Amino acid sequence: MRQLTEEETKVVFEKLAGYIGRNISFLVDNKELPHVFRLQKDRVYYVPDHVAKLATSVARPNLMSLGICLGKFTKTGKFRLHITSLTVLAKHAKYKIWIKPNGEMPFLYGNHVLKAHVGKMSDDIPEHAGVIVFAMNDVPLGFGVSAKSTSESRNMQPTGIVAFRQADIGEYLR
Amino acid sequence: HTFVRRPVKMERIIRPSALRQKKANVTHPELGVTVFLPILAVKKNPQSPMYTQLGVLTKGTIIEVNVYAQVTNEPDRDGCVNAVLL
Amino acid sequence: RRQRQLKKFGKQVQNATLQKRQLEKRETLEKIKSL
Amino acid sequence: YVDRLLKDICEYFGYTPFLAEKLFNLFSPAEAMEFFEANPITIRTNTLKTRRRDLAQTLVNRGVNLQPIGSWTKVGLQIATPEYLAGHYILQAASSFLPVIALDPHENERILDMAAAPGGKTTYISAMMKNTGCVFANDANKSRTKSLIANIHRLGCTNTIVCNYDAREFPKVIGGFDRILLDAPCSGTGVIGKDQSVKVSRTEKDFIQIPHLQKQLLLSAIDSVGVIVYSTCSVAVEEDEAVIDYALRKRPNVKLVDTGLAIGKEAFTSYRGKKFHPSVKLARRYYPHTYNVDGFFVAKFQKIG
RNA sequence: UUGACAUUAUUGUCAGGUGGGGAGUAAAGUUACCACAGGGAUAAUGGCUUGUGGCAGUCAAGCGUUCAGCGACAUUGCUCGGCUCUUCCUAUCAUACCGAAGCAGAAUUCGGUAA
Repeated sequence: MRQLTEEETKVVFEKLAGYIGRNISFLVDNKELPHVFRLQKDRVYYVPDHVAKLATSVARPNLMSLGICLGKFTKTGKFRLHITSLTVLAKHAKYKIWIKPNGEMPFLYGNHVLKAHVGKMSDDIPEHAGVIVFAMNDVPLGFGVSAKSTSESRNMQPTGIVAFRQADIGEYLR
Repeated sequence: HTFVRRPVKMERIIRPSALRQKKANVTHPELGVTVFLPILAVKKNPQSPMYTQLGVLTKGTIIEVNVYAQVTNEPDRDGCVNAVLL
Repeated sequence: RRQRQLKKFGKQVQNATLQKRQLEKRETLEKIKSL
Repeated sequence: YVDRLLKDICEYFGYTPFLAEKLFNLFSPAEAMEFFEANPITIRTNTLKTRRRDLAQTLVNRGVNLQPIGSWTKVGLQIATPEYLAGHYILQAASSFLPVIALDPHENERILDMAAAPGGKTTYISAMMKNTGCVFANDANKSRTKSLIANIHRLGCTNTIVCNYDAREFPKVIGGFDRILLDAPCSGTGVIGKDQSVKVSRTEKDFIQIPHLQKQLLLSAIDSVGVIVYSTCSVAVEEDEAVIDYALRKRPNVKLVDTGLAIGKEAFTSYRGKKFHPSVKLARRYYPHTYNVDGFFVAKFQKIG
C-alpha cells in the first residue's frame, strides 16, 4: 500500500483515455475537494486527499477498500477497470450509448449490445471507442468497447452487434 | 441433476431448471423418523471440484440441511434426493 | 525438445491423471465411510 | 400458580422456557404469546442519487405498491430490477433506521463505526452527510466485508472507509474525537422470528460472555471518541438498560442524552418488595408486535469530558 | 496522523498507529472456471425390449475361518403433425362364446379363448 507512482498514473490515464478524452484533466484540476490515487496489492482506488491522509493509520492487510475503487493492475502489468469506476465515468463520459428499456436485461446479464436497439447514439464515435449505457434515467448501466462506427451501426441489420459488453451493474446481483 | 445473473465465470454449460431441486429426503440413522427439508448448500461433491462448484447432486455428495447429511441415492436416475444425516 | 515428449506421454499423462482422480475419490469415500 | 399458560407457549411455539421466562416480568399474561405473534418489507430510498418522491412513482410503473413507513422519516417505503443495481434504494428494515436517526450526522465531520457489517447504517449516514467528510466502517467478519464495499460502490457514498480489526483496539489506532456508532451486539436477539436458530440454540454461557463483551465494547467506543449512540436488536434487559449502566459507572465523561423521537416505550416502574429498576428509564424500546419495527433498543449519550 | 503538555493566536516536546518511501542486516508460485491458440485417441441388439422406485430398519432359504460380511418377498417414514391405398402382429374397442362381481331386471366392471 503506497501512493501511485508517476509512471503508473500514465497507464491509469491511458486506460481512462479511451472512455474519456483529454478532458480527464478536469477530474483532478477541480481543486474544490482534493483527491489522490492509492493502491492496495495491485488494486487502485480514487479517494479524497483529506480522507486518504488519515487512512494510513490502518495497516495494509486490514484495509479492504478506500474511497471508490477504479481498477486493478494485472499480473502482466496491464490495467483493467471495474464496474465500480462507472460512478465517476458518468461525469466525463466522452462517448455514450443506450439500450432499449425492454432489452436492457440481457445487457445486465453480460450480453453484447445488438443493433436491434436503434436511435441517435452520439455522433463521431470511433469504431472501437468505449461507450456508456443509460436506460430512461441517465443512470449508468455499464461500459464496453464499441464494434461499429456511427454510420456503420445505423445502416446495419438489427441482428448485428454494435458494442462489446465488458462491464455492467449486474455484478452487484451476487 | 444439480442444486441451486448469479453465474459469473461459467461458460456455455447452461443447466436446465428442471434439473434443480430445492428439497431432499433426509433420514436420521439413530431415529425412526424422516423429514422432507430444503437443501441448504453442497459441501463436497465427489468426482470433481467443478461438480462442487456447480452444485451437482451425484451419489456420495455431502450437503447441509435446515434442521450435515450425505446423499446416498442417484437423483439423476429416480428424480429424488435421499440423504442420511452424518 | 518438449512437444515430442508431450505427444509421446499424452496417453500416459491421461492415464495417470485418471488414476489419481479415481484414487482421490476412493480415499474420500472411504474416509466418509470410516465413521 | 397456573403454569399451564406458560406451558402453552412452550408447547405451541416450541420455545425453550429458559428464554421465555425473560418475557414475563410483570407484563401482560400473554405478552410472550403476543411477542411471538409477529415473530414487513421496507426499502430505504437513496437520497444521494434520487429523491423519494421520484421513486414514489417510478416503481409504480411496474405495479409495485408502496406506502410511507410509520412517521419517523419518509425516506423509506413500505410495501433484481435495474433500479436495485442503480443504487437508487437499498433494502433495509425500518428498525435499522433508528440507529441513524439517533446518530444525527453533521456535515464535514467524521463518523466512526464498529459493527456496521450490513452497511445500511453507513450508507444512510453518508446520504445524510451528502458524501461529505469521512465515514469509517469496521466488521470482525472478513467475509462480510464484500457486502460493505459492494453496497458502498453501488450507492456511491465515496467517503467510506472499511477496515478489519477488533473494535477494542480502535481507540489506539486513530481515536478521532467524533461521534461513534454501536449496534446489534446482543446474544438474546430481537427479530428471532427470522433467526429461527435462537429458539433452541441458546445457553447461559452466551449471556455470560457476549453481554460482558459488548459491555467492554461501549467502553472502547467512548475511548475512540462526541455523541455516543448505542443500540441493539433485542428487547431483553441483558442487552440494554443494564450494559450501558456499567459504561456510565466506569466513565463519568459520558452523560445520558435523549435517545430519539417519541416512538417507543420506556423502562418499567418497579416490582413490589422484590425487585427494582435502574435510572435508565430514558432508554427507548420497541417490540415486533406493538410496532411494525422488530424488537430494538436505542440510546444516545454525549461526552462532556 | 490520533491524544496530552506550555506560550496573546501559535509554535515546539512527549505518547500511540501506520510506514518495498529512505538507512542498516518485491515478485514466484498457486487455479478442475483457468478463457484464447498448440497438439494425443474417441464418438457416428453381446437374443436387446415391457407392470409394480428411490435411501433408510426389523422380519432372513445360505453362504462370511465355526457363519469378518451379504442377502428374496411383504412391511415403514415423509416423497413435425397428420395425409392417403395395401399386407401383417396381438399387448382385442365392437361382433361370437365362457367365468367372476350386491350379478333383483336392465345396464355395467374385470378376466379367458378370439385378428
